[PDB]
Amino acid sequence: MNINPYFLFIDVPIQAAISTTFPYTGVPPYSHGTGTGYTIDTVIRTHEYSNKGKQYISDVTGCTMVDPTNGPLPEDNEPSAYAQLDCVLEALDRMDEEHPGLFQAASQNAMETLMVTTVDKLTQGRQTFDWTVCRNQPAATALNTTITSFRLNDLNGADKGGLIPFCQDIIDSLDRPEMTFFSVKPMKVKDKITKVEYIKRALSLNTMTKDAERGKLKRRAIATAGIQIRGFVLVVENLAKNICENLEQSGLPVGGNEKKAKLSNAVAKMLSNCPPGGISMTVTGDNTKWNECLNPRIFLAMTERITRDSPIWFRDFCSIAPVLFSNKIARLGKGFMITSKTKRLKAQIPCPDLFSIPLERYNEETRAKLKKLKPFFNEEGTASLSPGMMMGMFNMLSTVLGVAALGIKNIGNKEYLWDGLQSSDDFALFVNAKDEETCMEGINDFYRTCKLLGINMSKKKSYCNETGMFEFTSMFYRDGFVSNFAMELPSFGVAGVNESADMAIGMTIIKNNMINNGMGPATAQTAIQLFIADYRYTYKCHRGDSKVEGKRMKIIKELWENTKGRDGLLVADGGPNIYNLRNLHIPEIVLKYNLMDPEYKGRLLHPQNPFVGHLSIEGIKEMDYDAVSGTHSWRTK
Amino acid sequence: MDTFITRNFQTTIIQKAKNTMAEFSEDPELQPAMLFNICVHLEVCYVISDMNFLDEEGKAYNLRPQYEVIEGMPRTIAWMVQRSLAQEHGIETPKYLADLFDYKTKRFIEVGITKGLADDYFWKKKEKLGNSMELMIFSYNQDYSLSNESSLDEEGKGRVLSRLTELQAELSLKNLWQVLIGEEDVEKGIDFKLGQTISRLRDISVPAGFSNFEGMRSYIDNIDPKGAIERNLARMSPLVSVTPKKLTWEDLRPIGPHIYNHELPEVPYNAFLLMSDELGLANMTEGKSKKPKTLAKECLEKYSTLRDQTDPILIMKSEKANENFLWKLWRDCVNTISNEEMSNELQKTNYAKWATGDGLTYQKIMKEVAIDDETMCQEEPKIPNKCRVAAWVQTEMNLLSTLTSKRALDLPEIGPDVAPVEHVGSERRKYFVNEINYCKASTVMMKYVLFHTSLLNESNASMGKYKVIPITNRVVNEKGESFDMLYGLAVKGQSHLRGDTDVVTVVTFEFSSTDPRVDSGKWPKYTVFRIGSLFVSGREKSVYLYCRVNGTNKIQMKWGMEARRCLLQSMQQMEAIVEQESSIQGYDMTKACFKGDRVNSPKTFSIGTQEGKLVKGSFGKALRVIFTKCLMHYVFGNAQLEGFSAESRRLLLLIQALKDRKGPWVFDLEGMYSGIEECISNNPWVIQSAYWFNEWLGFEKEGSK
RNA sequence: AGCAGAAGCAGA
Repeated sequence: MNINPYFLFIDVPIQAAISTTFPYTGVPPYSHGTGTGYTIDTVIRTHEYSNKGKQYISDVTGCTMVDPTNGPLPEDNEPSAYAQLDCVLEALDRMDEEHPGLFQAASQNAMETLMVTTVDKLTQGRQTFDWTVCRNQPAATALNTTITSFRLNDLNGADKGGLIPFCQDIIDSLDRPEMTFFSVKPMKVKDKITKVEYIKRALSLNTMTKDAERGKLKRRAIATAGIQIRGFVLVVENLAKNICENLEQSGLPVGGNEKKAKLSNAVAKMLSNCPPGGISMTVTGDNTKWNECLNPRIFLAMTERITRDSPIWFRDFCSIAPVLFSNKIARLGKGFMITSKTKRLKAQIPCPDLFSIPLERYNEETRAKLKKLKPFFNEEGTASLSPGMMMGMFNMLSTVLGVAALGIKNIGNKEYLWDGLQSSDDFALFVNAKDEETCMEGINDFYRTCKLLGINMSKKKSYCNETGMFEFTSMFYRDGFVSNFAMELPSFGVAGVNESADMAIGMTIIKNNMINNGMGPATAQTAIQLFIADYRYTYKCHRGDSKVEGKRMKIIKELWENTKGRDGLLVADGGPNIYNLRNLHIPEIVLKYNLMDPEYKGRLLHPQNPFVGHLSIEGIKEMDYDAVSGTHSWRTK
Repeated sequence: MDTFITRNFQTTIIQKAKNTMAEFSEDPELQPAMLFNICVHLEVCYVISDMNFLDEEGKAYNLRPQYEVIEGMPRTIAWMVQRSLAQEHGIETPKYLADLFDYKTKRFIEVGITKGLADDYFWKKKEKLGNSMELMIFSYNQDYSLSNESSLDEEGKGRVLSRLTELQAELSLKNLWQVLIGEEDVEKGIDFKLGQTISRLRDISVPAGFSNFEGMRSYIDNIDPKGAIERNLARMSPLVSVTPKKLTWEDLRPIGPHIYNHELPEVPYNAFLLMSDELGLANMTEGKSKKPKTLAKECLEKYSTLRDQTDPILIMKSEKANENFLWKLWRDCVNTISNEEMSNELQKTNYAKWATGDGLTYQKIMKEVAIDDETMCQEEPKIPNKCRVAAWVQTEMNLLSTLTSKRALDLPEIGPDVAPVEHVGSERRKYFVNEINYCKASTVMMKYVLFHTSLLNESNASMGKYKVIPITNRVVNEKGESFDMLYGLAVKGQSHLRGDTDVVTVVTFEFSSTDPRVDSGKWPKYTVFRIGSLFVSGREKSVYLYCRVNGTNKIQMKWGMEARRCLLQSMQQMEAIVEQESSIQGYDMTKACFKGDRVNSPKTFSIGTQEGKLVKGSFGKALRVIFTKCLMHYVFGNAQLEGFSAESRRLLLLIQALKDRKGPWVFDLEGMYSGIEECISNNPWVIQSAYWFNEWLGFEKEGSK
């Protein structure tokens, strides 16, 4: 007899057991070496979908600019970024008609939020491309460095505290003939650059291979932007989020229970609205080259139309971000490694010296890549990337565009209606008609409409089936029963601060993963068991009666023998594990307090214990946690 | 302060202000300050429109007032009604929010409640707005500024002044005046002028066909693009089509047919540690978890015959393996582990240097030197080889899912259950552990995790030293006896791991009972000697030493430390099923799921094939199989498996749709098939998954009839 | 050698 795991699906629906097909126990793929190859591939692909557009030379930076919008309509099924402005405006106007006053209300809301916003908000972001050193650094560090640099050049807008003066200083910096900044060469130094170089650096992008991405055989590159545009992208995203919140078909921003509720409600609404005797079909789609095909100029037009009835200054403020993105420049990374096997020698060619050697010495793939990149290359090692949205960062605005595309609902008064849900690069399109052939006709019309707006539905990865079952952002729906949001369950290991706050963090993460993400009771209890095992192994504080031997474990055993009331002991001191689903949120020390005897309880709760020492407001709370300032709140060396 | 807020303002005012805040999305508790202001604003905008009405002809004093409030109501409704009035009365619509509208002058009122001087605040509001609205600024210092003469008489002005009389002092007497924030602060930033350089950037950032940004703005603001979508679609080429195609069982051809081609070499064994062929030397202990070196020393002492072997018979040699060096390294390992010294370090000798690959990395030189040189060229990347199905993977799956008389898991305890939820959780864990703990896969996973933990510790703490790391496990049989299992020994090379992907070489010498010559294709990577024989079941079974050179990085070791997560993936899975059968029944189905009851019979799952016939196993068997599948996902996980799973999920969903008679359609089936097939290169689990997918697809086709 | 897989590591 030969076992066959897939035979399980014979007796159980695939959706019910979809978790079996997710290999999340394996080591996620990781990229080795340079990311320049993938960045060049992204640049080439972005320029390929738009080469038929208008090509010119920028008069501010001297880069090569490719503009596909208002270009010739596509004639094949390949990805097309030749979006038409008129159609985008029509879609936005229709969405306005379906949502009267929504655009201006959202613009006002975002504008007032931007008034009240302060510069410190910029510190809430993730890694950002600091230009003073040209590297990815924490948002706070980049903000501090840029503020100091602006101080050196008589730009003291950030002093006012508001985000408006900071962004005003940002734009005015582009006007300075020369800029002085603090660099690291390691020691601190002052360095001066010219206006064009500063403009290029501000518009520049850092590129790196995405690591630990699941479900993708080949790696792909991702982009981090500078600190200059963070305010403008923030306000644009706030505006787009305000619009999305009021859009029924927007699969954002809430996640979890509201996600399943939205899926089910959309499905039910769609069934109910079906003409009698007709049919409803659902298309699970995936957008190929979603980032590449979208054009920043289309987003500029979107912002201009959204702020139709808003003050001129706010219109300019919204419009800045698309302008900078449309002129973005991409850094190509670390370069390429050339090796002679006979001599066992290797040498790294950085991006500026990419063409310093004849292309014959490169492999075929890199040879073709560089040959196609030549025109868009710059002497300093960066590439012009006027089209495309490599960094993303317009998830809300892109979602707005997708929803607007979904809002047409009909073409030429044909006998079919279509609606659905859109979230970033994923979507589900429901179509009702009299027969499946008409539904496919409507889906073809939707595909053409999406082509028209710069969105390319992927024919290889999308599919259609009678309404009732589908997939959306890893959420599988089948006759009401939504399977789950398949997410990488994390390592319930040692959080890594101290003895007590460690346990607090562990139990809090278990509770949150239970309450926000999908995890049932038995899974959570096994999670608690695994975390306690890892905790005891890491701190070598196994149970007092546990015959494991060790340096500290010897004194732990001595305590166990000495102890009279063993029920009230912390696992850090070899005590029994008491945590469960009920008492997940309560700190262990308070749980056991009633049980612990004074003989050891007094020592644990020593006011002037020699371990914790001087404390800080961050120390006890820093995510936040609950704990007791006992003997298990010590710090590092 | 909220308790004080409730005093001066009724519940409706407070809730309207809180809702207006809700359209701002900053914690209302964080700063009631502007809340105060807005409610005050709202309040005045209501008192100006309390008793002032108009008649059907214009009498100043029926169902129509002389004013209409905008503040407080939802922003979308406020703006829609404001636009309605603007278009009805044919008056310029303010670009800012309107606070109040008049029915006599037909103009939009703006009101501002400031702290100090009013005239300067009035001029600042004019700067913000200009003349689009009439401004009614008030200030607690009996100050006022109205831009219209007959907007309101003295009665309303006096009433509002009186209403602010309490708040000008009432806050101070109860000590609240100090922390009262102004009203201009929330609107300090109004001025925003673009520089010349940014203006040019915006100018060149216009869609094709427009001269500059001004033209684009005029076009977007003025022209009505009705019919653009239909026109463009009509003039678009028909070639741009999704190409619908109804799916049928015939279209679903087997995936990756090349795996049936016998020319390609059968996929070889590549797992880090032996999984089903492992032979653990067992030593009986009753307690202390002694040192790994001491444990290995004792285990080898028990089997001195195998330990003392020095004239091996070379059974299999790998293509690029030095048999003498491997044997010398093994003897060095055994001697070092059997010595009296606590340290387990191996001297960096010639054979050790070769096995660890000492001094193989290419030297780095300056970029200029490489550029000048001609013979230096970028090496062509190595592509994974194509391989065909191998039966050893099927044997691994079959054997590791079979129950064994051992227990490797030693999970810790938890607090007593109280509530029903923890009771059901304990029941589920009881059943799932009772099933899993007695399976070979669990022991293999424990060996993997323990070895990876030891390897990571040694690599991080002994970067510059060669170390011998015994492959050890702790097991307990059903009768309570405790054994320590020694499966083999590992030599750790230099581990100066700086990057996450830095590779450290490990030489594994693992005991086994399988003769490699039985399945030659399974062992092209393994150098196998015959080290001895053992008495087990009345037969002298040969014991071989599988010697191999492998490599791992920090990421793989860290994930190996966390291999226990496999449990979770299995547990959750089965729990879902249990939950599902609870939904159909409405009560806990765990007992019925596992052991059944008078009402519901025990559940069964189609498990595999026997003589070409489908066979069914119990719930526990399916649990164990999915657990071994998770363990396999771990041991054979890499980019190929991720890609294959991601691309085949779509085909699985299409098959499910066909089963449900949901008449699924496809748009480009060949593309999906190519995406699935390009991931099947050399990963044994991926190849076997393709084979099983083909077989199960065939069975589903047979059933569909 | 080997890890590994579109490019690296096998100390700087």
